[PDB]
Amino acid sequence: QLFGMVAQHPDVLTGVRPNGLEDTPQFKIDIDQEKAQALGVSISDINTTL
Amino acid sequence: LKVNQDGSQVRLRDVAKIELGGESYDVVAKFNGQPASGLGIKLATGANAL
Repeated sequence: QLFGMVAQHPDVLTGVRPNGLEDTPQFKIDIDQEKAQALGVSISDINTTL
Repeated sequence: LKVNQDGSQVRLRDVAKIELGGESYDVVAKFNGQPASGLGIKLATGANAL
């Protein structure tokens, strides 16, 4: 929203830009606790392996 | 927490009361009899109070 407002008033502000990085797609792993306990596997082992 | 011999699952709700409370209930502050909180600032040695 601020970037839009600064896009208005081009006579005063020029070249405004973020100094960081935009969001990027990420891979999310959802461990099913119920299934994990249904098998003999433990959460600590899963996380350590991963 | 654990799943019994049958399909019943024991969540942390079933064995405790989960609530968002203070780290320590030792200290309680009142201002003119009203509930309050505050910071007690101690000046560093060799520093100007003003």
